[PDB]
Amino acid sequence: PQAKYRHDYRAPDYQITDIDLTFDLDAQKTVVTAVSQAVRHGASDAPLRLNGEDLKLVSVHINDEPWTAWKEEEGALVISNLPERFTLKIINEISPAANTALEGLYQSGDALCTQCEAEGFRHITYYLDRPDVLARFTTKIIADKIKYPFLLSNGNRVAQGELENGRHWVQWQDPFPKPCYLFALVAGDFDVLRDTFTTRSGREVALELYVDRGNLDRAPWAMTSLKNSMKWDEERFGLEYDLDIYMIVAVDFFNMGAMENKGLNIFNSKYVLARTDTATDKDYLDIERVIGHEYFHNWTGNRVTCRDWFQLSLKEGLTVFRDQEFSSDLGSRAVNRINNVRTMRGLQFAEDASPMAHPIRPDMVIEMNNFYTLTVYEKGAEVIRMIHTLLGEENFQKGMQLYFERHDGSAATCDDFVQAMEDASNVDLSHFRRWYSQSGTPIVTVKDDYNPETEQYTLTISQRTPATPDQAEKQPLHIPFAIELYDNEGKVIPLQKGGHPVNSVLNVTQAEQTFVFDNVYFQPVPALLCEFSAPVKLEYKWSDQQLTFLMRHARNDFSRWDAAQSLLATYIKLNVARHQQGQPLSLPVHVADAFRAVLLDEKIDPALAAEILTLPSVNEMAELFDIIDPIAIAEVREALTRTLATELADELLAIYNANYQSEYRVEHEDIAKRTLRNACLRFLAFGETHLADVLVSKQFHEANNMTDALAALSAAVAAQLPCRDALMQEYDDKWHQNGLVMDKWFILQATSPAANVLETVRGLLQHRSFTMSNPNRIRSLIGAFAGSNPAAFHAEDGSGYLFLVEMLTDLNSRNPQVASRLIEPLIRLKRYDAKRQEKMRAALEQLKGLENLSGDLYEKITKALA
Ligand SMILES: N[C@@H](CCC(=O)O)C(=O)O
Ligand SMILES: N[C@@H](CCC(=O)O)C(=O)O
Ligand code: NA
Ligand code: NA
Ligand code: NA
Ligand code: NA
Ligand code: NA
Ligand code: NA
Ligand code: NA
Ligand code: NA
Ligand code: NA
Ligand code: NA
Ligand SMILES: [Zn+2]
Repeated sequence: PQAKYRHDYRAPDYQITDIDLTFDLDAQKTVVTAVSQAVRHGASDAPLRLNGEDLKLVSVHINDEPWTAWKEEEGALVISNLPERFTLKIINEISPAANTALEGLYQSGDALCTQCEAEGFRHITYYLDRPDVLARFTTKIIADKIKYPFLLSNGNRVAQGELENGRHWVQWQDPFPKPCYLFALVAGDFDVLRDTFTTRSGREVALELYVDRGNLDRAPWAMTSLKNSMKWDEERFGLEYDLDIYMIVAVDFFNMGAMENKGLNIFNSKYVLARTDTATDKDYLDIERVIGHEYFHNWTGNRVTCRDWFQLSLKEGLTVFRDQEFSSDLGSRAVNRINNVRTMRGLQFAEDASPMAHPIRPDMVIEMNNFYTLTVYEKGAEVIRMIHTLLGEENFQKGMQLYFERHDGSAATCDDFVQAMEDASNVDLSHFRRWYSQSGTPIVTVKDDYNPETEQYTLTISQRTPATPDQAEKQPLHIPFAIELYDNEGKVIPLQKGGHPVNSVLNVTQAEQTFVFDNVYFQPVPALLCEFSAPVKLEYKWSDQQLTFLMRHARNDFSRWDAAQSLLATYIKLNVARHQQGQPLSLPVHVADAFRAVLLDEKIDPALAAEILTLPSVNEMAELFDIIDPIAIAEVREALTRTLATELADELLAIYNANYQSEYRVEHEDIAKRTLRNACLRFLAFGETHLADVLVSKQFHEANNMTDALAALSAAVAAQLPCRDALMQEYDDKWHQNGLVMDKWFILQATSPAANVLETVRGLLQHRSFTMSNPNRIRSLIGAFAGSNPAAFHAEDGSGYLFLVEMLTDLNSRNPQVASRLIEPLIRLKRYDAKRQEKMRAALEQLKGLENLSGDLYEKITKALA
């Protein structure tokens, strides 16, 4: 399979302006009639090249003439000798029930639904399946009335009828031109939650949430979140919804999270369904974020779309930024920022050092579904947030307004967006654009000097990005480097130079530069890279006391958390090296004392405390090392947990008890208290066994909400407490019929520290609640094993790799998109020791030899084996 390149972009030879679709729907055989109005833009002799995959062509007409000048080739229908303007009519057949890849039109239980992003519409009919071709759609759906009483597509209902033999039909029209990736169709039998939102200018919008029969009890929070999203976009961005109806359909079988099809969003039911006994606080907040995200795409993605798929971050970085801002404004900004930073340093940085490393605007792609990445999404958003840091809110909004004023109704590029921001603000972003074209994580080194004779503080800041597997050449970036200088009392020292204030966002644009501040009356403790102002690794030689001082005094909550992370990083690294030499954990008393102070500080927000008392994950730990030892990292994380549990035992119990709440509420103060309480419980579970067992078992049995029940269960598994098997069986017996609730339990099984975890995981392939046909179950069992239990995945006998090869051998044929997400832990082999690399390479070579290797896997495997 052949790579496509960003520099090869060219405007299409033909446009389509209007398309009228009819579906004669049936799960075994659907007949699609597509009537497109086309216009030639290129040369008179250019054929029209339509994309199409796995279609059965029935007929081709041009202005009602059966056409003879065409041919089928791999992936395409090529139609020659055309007039300049014409009506194209294609009839073809497809088979939804055979669609195990869940791309195009497929079956989700008894429903039929679509997923067209990125290139799935070509699995439905022959089309210009590229996002710079925008057309007005009309969609008629004909189906069995008993099986498919609801027939939905984008926009509004314009026609409806009944036919003989128990069939009926509905026709839909959407007045906004769209690229075909935004097409959707749903047919099925649903319960429907109906509500309304009135926009600020008085437009009344009907809201309709479709769920499987019996799930209306789990719909109101998603409805509430949709209304919150619509109100927020109006308040913060000035943006209103532009249609009459907003439909969301929750489906169980879906490869991603959710999809922003105009007026008809299709969601993985994981990001819709919640009630207090089934969903944790984190599930509530994830439903909120994803609901918001898809809603925000209505402007950033739908009203202004992407010229080509290389511009994916134009809509994804910006929409992720918007969903973070939404979450942050409604909830705890510090907790949101901390968690996004954990993702960036712990998961995205690992991608940026991998064989799959790419810039947020990629230059080369084999399979575009492989580029729905942490880089494009999360790093994309950090790039948008850097623009915001450089411009300020008011200028940023002016940019947003100019972007829409120029580009509403069209496809655009990342470069168009940056240009709107530059032109509206008058800030120069020429150099800043390099963030779109350069891959890898920059390393920013800082040295300081305090001169008591002159009362000057000098920062010498350097940057470099190491070469990555995709790019040998790297250059300096425009890095917004936020600082704050603290005096010995903890007060902020005004930044200034030559008797003028200096902005606290430094522009670090060179390989090396110095910044000099005057009137620095006391040797400062610096807070560096405040609020993770750029997505970089920071190298500064902190003393432990500087870091504990920031923990006690820093103004921004994030800086207090970040200082704690830097304090812990030193001791993680220490203790991994010790573990490799057979030595036990060593931790200075003053480190333990710093975390004790956080536990007992009455003035700290409990949301912040809880994050400081949540140890970095094994993934965030791995990013501290050049060569990863996953066994050592897992045992050190445990040992550190046990050490803190012993040293802070009485304080932990005291805080655990003080944060008890009898009422359950999905409200941010209550969530914060509960996150603190459960963070205490996690340490307590690793303390003295008897007390641990009693506390955990009681919380599980007495909990009045899944957040508390699951925190207890998860602690029982992690600390291997006596009560573990009994609690795990109670949960299975109670919840086995509910796939989303069982996903939590599969994650716990997959991530268990027990010596026989792989044997248990293999056995769960036959569990009553598991099926290989459901991407959520695959992710929760197999994916959590490979990705979230690196100690077991990387067992020295190589068994983890062999298990993954076997699963991937099935998934390569069944669902390649899911296969390709799941291969990710194997393509990281160069981070591991030689004996592990050798085994991982042999696993990859076995996969490279599969019959009918999918393009999705081929791309990752070839880069990994290079
Ligand atoms: N554009 C969707 C994801 C669809 C996909 O992965 O294809 C979103 O980010 O919300
Ligand atoms: N799971 C324990 C630490 C052991 C480990 O994470 O490897 C905890 O989460 O608190
Ligand atoms: Na068009
Ligand atoms: Na139309
Ligand atoms: Na907030
Ligand atoms: Na594909
Ligand atoms: Na410029
Ligand atoms: Na210094
Ligand atoms: Na220093
Ligand atoms: Na840090
Ligand atoms: Na822990
Ligand atoms: Na099963
Ligand atoms: Zn998105």
